[PDB]
Amino acid sequence: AITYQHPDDLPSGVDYDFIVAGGGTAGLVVASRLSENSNWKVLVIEAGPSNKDAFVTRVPGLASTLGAGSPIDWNYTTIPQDGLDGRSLDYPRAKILGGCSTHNGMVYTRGSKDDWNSWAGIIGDQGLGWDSILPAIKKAEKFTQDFTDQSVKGHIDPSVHGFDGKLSVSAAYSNISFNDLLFETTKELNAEFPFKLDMNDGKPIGLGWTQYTIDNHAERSSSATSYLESTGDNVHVLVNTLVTRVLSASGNGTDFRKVEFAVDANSPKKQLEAKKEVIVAGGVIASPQILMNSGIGERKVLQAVGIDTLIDNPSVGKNLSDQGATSVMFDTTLPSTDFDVDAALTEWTNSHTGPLARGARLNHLTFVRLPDDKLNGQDPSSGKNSPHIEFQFAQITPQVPTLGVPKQAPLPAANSYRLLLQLAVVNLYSISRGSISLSDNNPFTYPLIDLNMFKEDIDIAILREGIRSAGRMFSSKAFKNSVNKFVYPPADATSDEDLDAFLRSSTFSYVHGVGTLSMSPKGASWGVVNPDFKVKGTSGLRVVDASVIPHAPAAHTQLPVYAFAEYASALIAKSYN
Ligand SMILES: *Cc1cc2c(cc1C)N[C@]1(O)C(=O)NC(=O)N=C1N2C[C@H](O)[C@H](O)[C@H](O)COP(=O)(O)OP(=O)(O)OC[C@H]1O[C@@H](n2cnc3c(N)ncnc32)[C@H](O)[C@@H]1O
Ligand SMILES: *[C@@H]1O[C@H](CO)[C@@H](O[C@@H]2O[C@H](CO)[C@@H](O)[C@H](O)[C@H]2NC(C)=O)[C@H](O)[C@H]1NC(C)=O
Ligand SMILES: *[C@@H]1O[C@H](CO)[C@@H](O)[C@H](O)[C@H]1NC(C)=O
Repeated sequence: AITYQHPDDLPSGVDYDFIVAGGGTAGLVVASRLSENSNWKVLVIEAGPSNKDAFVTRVPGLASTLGAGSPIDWNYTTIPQDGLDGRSLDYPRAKILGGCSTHNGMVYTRGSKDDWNSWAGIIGDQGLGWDSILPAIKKAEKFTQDFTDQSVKGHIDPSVHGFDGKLSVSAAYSNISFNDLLFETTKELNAEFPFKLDMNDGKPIGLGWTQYTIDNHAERSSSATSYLESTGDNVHVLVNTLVTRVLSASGNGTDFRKVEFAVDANSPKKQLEAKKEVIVAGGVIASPQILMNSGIGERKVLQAVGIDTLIDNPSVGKNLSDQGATSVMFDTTLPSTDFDVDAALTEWTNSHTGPLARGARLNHLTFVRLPDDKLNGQDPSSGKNSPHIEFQFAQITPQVPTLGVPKQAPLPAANSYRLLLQLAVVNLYSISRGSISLSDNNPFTYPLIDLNMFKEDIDIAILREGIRSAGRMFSSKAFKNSVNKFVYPPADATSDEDLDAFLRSSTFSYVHGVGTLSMSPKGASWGVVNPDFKVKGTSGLRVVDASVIPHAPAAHTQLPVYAFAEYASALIAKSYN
C-alpha cells in the first residue's frame, strides 16, 4: 500500500472501486483482501496516523501503556452509568492505522463453538457456524515460534492452528513459579479449573496458556502489519482524515457509494465516489456515528440534532454488547513481575528479548463455567461449552496499580499485603445492552456512549460469583501461604451486598464491544445489516467490523472481528466474480 498523510497528497484521476472508512482491525482485512484483485483500486480513510514509526505500538509489553489517556487513544468516555454509582467509564479505543489491533493486549481467543453457532443461528448463515468457520480461521492464522524459539509443547494444540496465514500468533512465556502453582491447582480443583491445552479448540473452559498476536520477531502483529504491509500499490491509505458521512451517489437515492471526509472541523469537506461500494469499518463506536450523521438511524434521535432521516432504522447504535470486568487483588508472597521498564525497553530494542517481548506479565487465562445454581437468572452464555467468567491474570507487584482500578475505587490497605496478585475477573456474557447516540450533528463531536452497566441483576451477580470463584482458585492447596487473602475487595467484604458495593466502584469496561449495527436476517424486524454485510435499505454500502457481530463472545474480540472481516471479504469479492 501507499500511505498519504493528507488528502491533497492523493493522486489525481484515480477512481476507487472500494472505499473503506476506518483503517482498523476489520478495515485493513477488507482493504487488503479486496486488493488481491490487481484490477481493483482501494482507498482506506483512517482518522489516526500511520502505525509506521508508532514505536511504542510495536513493543508487546508496552501495550498496557496505550489505553485511556494515551497519545493514540480516542479518549471516549461514557455517559454517567447509573448502575455504577453514576461513574463515567473510559472506553479506550485506538485512533491509528490498524485500530484496536495496534493498541490491544494481543490476546488471541476465538470464543467457544457455541458463540459461533449462536451467531450462525441468529444471522441464519451456517457459514459462520463453528464447523464452517474454523477452517477459515486456521487459514487466516500464522502460528509461529516466538523469537527465542521457546518450546510451546503442552501449551497449545498445533492441531487447531494454521501456520501459513496472515495474522501471527505466538505463545512466549516467562518461567515463574506461578505457572506451576496454577497447573497444580488444576489437579486439585479439576472440576472447576481443569487444565485446557488449547482454549482455541472451541471449548475454552479451564486454565490455558495465553496466545498472542505477536510475531516471530517479538513485535506486535496488527492488521496493519499482517494484512496491509504486503499489499501492492492498488491500496491507497489516507491517514489523519475523518470520514464524516456516507452520501447517496444519485442524490435522492439510498445508493451510499459516496464518502465525505475532512482533516478537522475547520477544514473543507471533500468527497469521493466508490465505483462499487463503501465499506464502513469504524468499529463499534464510530460506525453507528457515521451512519447516524449520514441520515441512517432512529428518526427522532436524528431529528432532535438537526439531521434529515434518509433511512429510519431504530436499531442503529443499539444493542451494544460488551463485558463488565473488575480487578481483584490478593496478598501474595510470590516474586513480583515488575522490572525496570526503561532497562527492559533497551533490552527489547537491543535484542528483542526480555519481558517486553511478551504479551503479558503473567502467562495464562482461566475460563470458568458457573453451575446453574450460581446463576441468578437465566443462563446468559451461548451454551454448555461456554464460560461465564474469565480470569486474566495481570501481574504481581508490591505497588498498588492504577491500571484496572477506577478513579475513586478504594485501595487495599498498605499493611494488608506484601505483594499484590492482580487479575481481572470478566463477566463475558453481560446481558445489559448499551447504545451509541449523538450529542449533535458534528462528526467531530464524540458520540454518547452508554454501556447500560448492571441494568440487569444477573450481570453484577455473575461478577460476584466470579470473584468467589477466584477465591476458590487461590485457596487451593498449591497456593497455600503463597497467595493469601483478598485485599481488593477487602477480605471482610463477603456478602452479596458488600461485593455489590465494591463492584459498583470497581467495575470497568473490557472494551470488547460488538452489536451496534447488528447483523440480522434479511426481513428481520430489527438490526442494521443483512448477512451479506449490506446496510438494510441501501445499495453500495456495507459495514464490516465489530458493530455487526450480534453479541459479545466468551472471548476477547479481535479474532472474531478478523474472522468476520475475512468472511465479508470473501463474499464481497465473490459478488463481483
Ligand atoms: C483498545 C483495546 C482493545 C482490546 C484490548 C485492549 C485495548 C485497550 N485487548 C483485547 O482484549 C486483546 O487483548 N485481544 C482482543 O482480542 N481484543 C482486545 N481488544 C478489543 C479488540 O482490539 C477490538 O474489539 C477489535 O480490534 C475491534 O476492531 P474493529 O471493529 O475493526 O474496530 P477498530 O480496530 O477500532 O477500527 C476502527 C478504525 O476506525 C477508525 N475511525 C473511527 N472513526 C473514523 C472515521 N469517522 N473516519 C475514519 N476513521 C475512523 C479508527 O481510528 C480505527 O482505526
Ligand atoms: C436488539 O437485538 C434483539 C435481538 O437479539 C432484537 O430483539 C427482537 O426485537 C424484534 C422487534 O421488536 C422482535 O420481533 C424479536 O422477537 C426480538 N428478538 C429477540 C431474539 O429478542 C431487538 O429488536 C434489538 N433492538 C434494537 C433496538 O435493535
Ligand atoms: C487523548 O489524550 C491524550 C492525553 O492527554 C492526548 O495525548 C491525545 O492526543 C488524546 N487523543 C485525542 C484524539 O485527542
